[PDB]
Amino acid sequence: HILILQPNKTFACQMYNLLLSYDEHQSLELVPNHQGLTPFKLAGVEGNTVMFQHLMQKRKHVQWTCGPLTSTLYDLTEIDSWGEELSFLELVVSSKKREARQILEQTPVKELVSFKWKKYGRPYFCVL
Amino acid sequence: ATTVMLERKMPRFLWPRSGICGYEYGLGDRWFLRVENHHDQNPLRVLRYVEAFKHRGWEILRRNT
Amino acid sequence: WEQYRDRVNMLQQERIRDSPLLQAAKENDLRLLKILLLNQSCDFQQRGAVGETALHVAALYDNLEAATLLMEAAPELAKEPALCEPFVGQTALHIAVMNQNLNLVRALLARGASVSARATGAAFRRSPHNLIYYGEHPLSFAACVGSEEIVRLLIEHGADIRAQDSLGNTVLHILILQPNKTFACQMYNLLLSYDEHQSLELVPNHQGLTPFKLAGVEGNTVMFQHLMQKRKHVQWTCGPLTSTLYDLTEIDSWGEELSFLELVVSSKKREARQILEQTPVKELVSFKWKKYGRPYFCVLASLYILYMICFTTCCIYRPLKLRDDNRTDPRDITILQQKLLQEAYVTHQDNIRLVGELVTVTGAVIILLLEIPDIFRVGASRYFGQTILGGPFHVIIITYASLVLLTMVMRLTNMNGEVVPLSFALVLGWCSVMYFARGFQMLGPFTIMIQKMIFGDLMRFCWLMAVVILGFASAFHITFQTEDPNNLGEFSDYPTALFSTFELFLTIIDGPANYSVDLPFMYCITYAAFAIIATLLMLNLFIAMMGDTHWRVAQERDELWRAQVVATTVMLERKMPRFLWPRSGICGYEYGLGDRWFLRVENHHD
Amino acid sequence: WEQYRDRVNMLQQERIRDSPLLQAAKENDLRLLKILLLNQSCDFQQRGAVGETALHVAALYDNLEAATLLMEAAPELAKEPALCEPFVGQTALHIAVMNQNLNLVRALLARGASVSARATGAAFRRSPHNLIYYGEHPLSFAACVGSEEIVRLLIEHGADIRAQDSLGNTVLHILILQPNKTFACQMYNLLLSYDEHQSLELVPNHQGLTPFKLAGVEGNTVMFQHLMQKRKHVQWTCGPLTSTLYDLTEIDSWGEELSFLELVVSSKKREARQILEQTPVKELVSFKWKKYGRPYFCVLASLYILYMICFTTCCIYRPLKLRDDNRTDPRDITILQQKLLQEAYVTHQDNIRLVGELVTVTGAVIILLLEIPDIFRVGASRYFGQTILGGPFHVIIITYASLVLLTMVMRLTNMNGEVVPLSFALVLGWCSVMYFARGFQMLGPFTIMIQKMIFGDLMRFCWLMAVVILGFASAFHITFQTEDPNNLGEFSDYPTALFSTFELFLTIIDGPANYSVDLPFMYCITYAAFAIIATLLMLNLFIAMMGDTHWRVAQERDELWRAQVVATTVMLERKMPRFLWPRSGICGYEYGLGDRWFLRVENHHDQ
Amino acid sequence: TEEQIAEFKEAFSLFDKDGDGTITTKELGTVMRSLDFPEFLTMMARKMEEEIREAFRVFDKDGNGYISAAELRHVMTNLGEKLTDEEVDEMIREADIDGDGQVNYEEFVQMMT
Ligand SMILES: [Ca+2]
Ligand SMILES: [Ca+2]
Ligand SMILES: [Ca+2]
Repeated sequence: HILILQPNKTFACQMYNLLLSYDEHQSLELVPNHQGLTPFKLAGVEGNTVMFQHLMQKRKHVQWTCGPLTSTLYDLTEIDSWGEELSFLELVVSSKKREARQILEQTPVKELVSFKWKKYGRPYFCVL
Repeated sequence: ATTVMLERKMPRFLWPRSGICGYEYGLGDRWFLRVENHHDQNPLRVLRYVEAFKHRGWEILRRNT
Repeated sequence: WEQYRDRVNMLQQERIRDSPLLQAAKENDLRLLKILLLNQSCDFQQRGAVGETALHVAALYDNLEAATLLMEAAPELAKEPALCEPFVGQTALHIAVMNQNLNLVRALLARGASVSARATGAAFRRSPHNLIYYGEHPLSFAACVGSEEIVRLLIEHGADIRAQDSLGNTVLHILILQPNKTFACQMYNLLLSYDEHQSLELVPNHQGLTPFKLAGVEGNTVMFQHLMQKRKHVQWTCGPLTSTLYDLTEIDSWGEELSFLELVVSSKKREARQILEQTPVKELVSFKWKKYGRPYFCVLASLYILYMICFTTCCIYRPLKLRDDNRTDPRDITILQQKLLQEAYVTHQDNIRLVGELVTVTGAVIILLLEIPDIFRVGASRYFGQTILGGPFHVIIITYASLVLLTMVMRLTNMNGEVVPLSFALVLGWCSVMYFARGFQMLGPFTIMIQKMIFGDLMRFCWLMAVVILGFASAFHITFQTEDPNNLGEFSDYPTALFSTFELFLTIIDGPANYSVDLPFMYCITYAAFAIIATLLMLNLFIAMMGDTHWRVAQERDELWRAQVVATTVMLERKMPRFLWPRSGICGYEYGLGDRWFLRVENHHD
Repeated sequence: WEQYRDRVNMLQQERIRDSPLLQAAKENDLRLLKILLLNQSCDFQQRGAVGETALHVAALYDNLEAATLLMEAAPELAKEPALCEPFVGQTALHIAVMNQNLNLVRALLARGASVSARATGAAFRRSPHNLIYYGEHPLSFAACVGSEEIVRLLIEHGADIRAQDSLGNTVLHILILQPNKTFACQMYNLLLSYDEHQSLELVPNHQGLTPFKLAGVEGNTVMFQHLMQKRKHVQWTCGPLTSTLYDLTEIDSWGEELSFLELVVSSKKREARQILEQTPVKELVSFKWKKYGRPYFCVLASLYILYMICFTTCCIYRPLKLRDDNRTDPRDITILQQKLLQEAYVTHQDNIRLVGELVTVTGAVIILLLEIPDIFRVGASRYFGQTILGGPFHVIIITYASLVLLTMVMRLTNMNGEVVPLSFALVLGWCSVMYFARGFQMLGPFTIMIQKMIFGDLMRFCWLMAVVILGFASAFHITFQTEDPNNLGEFSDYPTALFSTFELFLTIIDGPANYSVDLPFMYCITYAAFAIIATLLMLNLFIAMMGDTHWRVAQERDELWRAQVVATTVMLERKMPRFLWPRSGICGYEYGLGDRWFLRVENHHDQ
Repeated sequence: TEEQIAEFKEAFSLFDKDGDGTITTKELGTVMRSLDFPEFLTMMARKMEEEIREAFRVFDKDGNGYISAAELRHVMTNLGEKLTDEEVDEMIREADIDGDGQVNYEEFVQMMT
């Protein structure tokens, strides 16, 4: 949590991945604070997008390369939190800090919410 | 924000939850998103690293420094 | 669609997860692969369950050693394309060409996999769904990947340069349809050198488009001028300067039906307006407009103005009569009446009015007889959207001609209410002149600026205007529905009230008050609220946003107008007869060159 | 013309293609050239159809060994000029100069061709048809191409520097008339050193232009300051600073009618307008304006202000008369009447207004007498050209003076309609103040922005206006003809409806309405459509286009207004009597320097 | 240093095809035909002003070591001089040598000097 709360450094992110390597073991990442915040959600509401995509690095899985183009898949498990009451996305968009609006432009989430809009939200909004 | 508001408040009957049911594909209870990209192949970024492996605003920006 | 594509891709990954033969193939676990090859009962005809083969898998994962171990037991799979639905003609040759592994390609040719095997899958298609289009035959893949030695080897082992595709494409076409590289120019010159010889450049596509015309419509201008360099002929240098000449033979195509120039200027792609800035066509259109086009356009517009004023004075002296009946009614003033047609045609003044009307209708019919067969040639939706061609100016004039045709029919049936379509067609014919306002230099870009602007943000002002006045007009009609209309005015019923608010929003009419009589308590507050929210608030925002938009498009509109004038030029040279249009060029048959027109040009170098 | 050049070039190239001797010449077919030279019977004096030497062809294509074989065979072809219409005196000498083959030039001079031959063809002309002009001489061509050793060899073999072409081109003049090269300064210095002698710079052209005046009217300010470097004279340096002095004798143009500085400001080129920024001239015009120009301008402005008021109060008291007849008619108001002449002048007040009119007319006639002889001296189309001069300002004061001269005769003839020229002359003569705005510092560039803008985009708005407003006026007259005109107003007939649309277009008059009586059903839609296209749409677009062009233009007017004041200054000091204008300069004849006027100037700077 | 290792971070990601965190010879082999990260950081370490470093740090808003056009436009609007958006892209075309739509410290310092 305090590695998140920092002027953002890949220099610090090496220490982050280092301490994650020194995690020698339940999952340590699943800890909330007194406010109930996982460091995933803390980084999301903080929007340190370098730290966010480094957090996203192990979330990837590639599938195949094909000359100049390459397919992959993401795990959208922790990004949804539909089972929770506090969704990740509303937690992002409801914030006092400004630059959290930048984390909307991440390569997992952008096309996802755009697709979910253009299939669903625009006809319902127009008919309403 | 408008989207996630209406998608919180409207009932679930109109909406299958998005994602890819990997349990159908034996991945099991975790939903995914496949995406691809075509990139360019700039040689110059590769050349030096593999080799190691072997005008108005510009003036004022100089004045601001 | 795309969802179907990703679903069947994930199912393909399931099927590659299924069989341990293919799984050990993509893993390259050659110790276990020796066990599988030692197994007789391991069937080697087992293909990928969704339409692929094991050699395709080894070609994907580049496990060439495993591929060599596969090729002894089943070399016939090297010659086999598989039966997937988007991937129906695909062979491992295409993947090996793509991944640039010359030893793998050489081993495939060692088994003798046929180069002439062509691959036309559903994903192998020019599509917005498809991200990359690379052509059909493996030569196209070798060209777009740019491997020199591979396509050299293909030449050595077959692979005819004359290659005909679905949509009639050739290697030249897919070289044109390409994100531009200077390396593509080298590949182009290479295969042009390896061409033996009619000439291969002469062939069009299935649509009937030569690669010269394809390069013209696509505007890869480096490739364009580089292709022009072969036709460039220099004559002599002296001192600082150099006289050269060009063969303008293929650039005119006056003998053809569809010229190069009308092809280029009629395109949905934007960057083609840049390609007219190349030197020989620039000099050509400059010479051609400067010699003839501007006086013809001036005299045509002059005769149109002379038609319009005669139409106007025809519209002045309509035959009228005193109103016969009595009104029996205050708030009723209607003192005039139409004449009958037998009543009208009575005087010498009526005779000259009638011959002026005859002039108007015989000028009306020729507009239809001019432009109606032009509409069937091109797509009408393509015809109206092109602001460079003046499609919206064509929108007005056909309605003008229709209404002026209709009003005479309304007259001949003794039908009333012709004043309304006359009032329509009058102002439409007067606003018709802005098409002909193009021709001046000072006048040109201004009207296409305002034509951009009226489509630009006028609706953004208009919709908000409608809803806010729909609020306040109803508020005013409620707050004035109790008292004497003889003193208040404008708010008798709702339809005059909304029009009153429309008049008084724009500040055209002064605010309503009588200071003799008394006034209700709320209207002060409501009217002041309307005044602050409407008059100065966002009217000024319209000014500011207008200024920013003009500030941004101030660069682009001149670039548009330069294309607009030569579009006008090629239009008028299409429709005018040819004795008014002599041949622009240099008949080299006079000079023994023979049946070709050239253009000499010079300058000193910089 | 330009088209004819294409035909003659291609026909010449065809005749190049025709002669196989010329084919082997242009292609250096030296085996076949020895074969053709083995033929005695071959004519070797073959010339092209436009008239050319085979040596000219070989010099064009630099086949110099074939040229040596030809001069060995026939040297007499080397001394032949071209007989072309565009090329009436062209030799291989000019070609070998411009293509710079020094050994070939040495071979040409080895045969001894005359350097002083004159190639004065039609394409050798300062023309927009011609690309780059240089003049005639081979010396000029060696100078403009900048080869030292060629023109050194020319000096070694005669080739006198003192020469002249058509229009008085001398070598220094055409060196000035060049695009900027660093080598031009060096070659200028070289030929200046090689001049050995009145001086050679003293000669003007046929037009009467010394090369210093040519550099002034062109404004090649690097060449100007390098020429001025000789005119500089340092006096002393000490510490970080340096006092020096300049000779302003050359910059004066004292005894001439053709003054230098007015010749500078009377130019079409903008870049010569830059040359005011040089160090002697800026100090001189600043000193001369500051000591004399501003108060002399202000006193004359005050006098003209006082002159306008007498004409004003003269125009106030016209002789009037009660109307004799009876109009007997509604829409007829003619209650006053013009007064007769002999009826008028009877009081002391009549004498007052009479002498007040006499002041105006005697001012007007001397305005004419001052204005007229300026026109014949200068180009009249030029006189109305430059806004620095204020030509269109001069037009309206000419017309004002003309009308106020004219209006006396209608009184002298007792002609009716006396107000008709008078009101026009009044409103035009009040606009005669805008020239004086350039005298004030804060007021100067503002009115030239206005004068730029009224020619700039006002016509773009005006030509768009008339069509749309005419169509709507026609629609309004053929929607209000059905109705009683007393109750509607503004639309009785066609001219008043046409004018009424112009009235309420620019919101001068509130929109027409009636409460007691109803309206035509069609009128609402028409007027609403006119309102939405009219007010907020295109007027506001004119505002935005005004604002966009304001920022883009707004820089240059400052330099332009600073350019205006010195033309104002020289025109002011030129026409005044001489005792009000003393001699600027420093009379060093008192000081043993002798009859020359200098200017001391110093500058602290960094080292 | 931190922008320097930001260059090697995306470089190592360009070498790492499967994204496993290593560079194998097969990943190296696919590079040659087109012609760990602390292992890569150590290997490139032997191969390798204050105000400029201070200038870049206030410029790069997110601290990714790469200034975008929108970051530049936000600085250009913070400068106070009006410019349209096309010439801002030309400014990227002026500085981006290898063509990534980005500028590093090294493309920045060659522009300033
Ligand atoms: Ca790896
Ligand atoms: Ca950034
Ligand atoms: Ca870069």
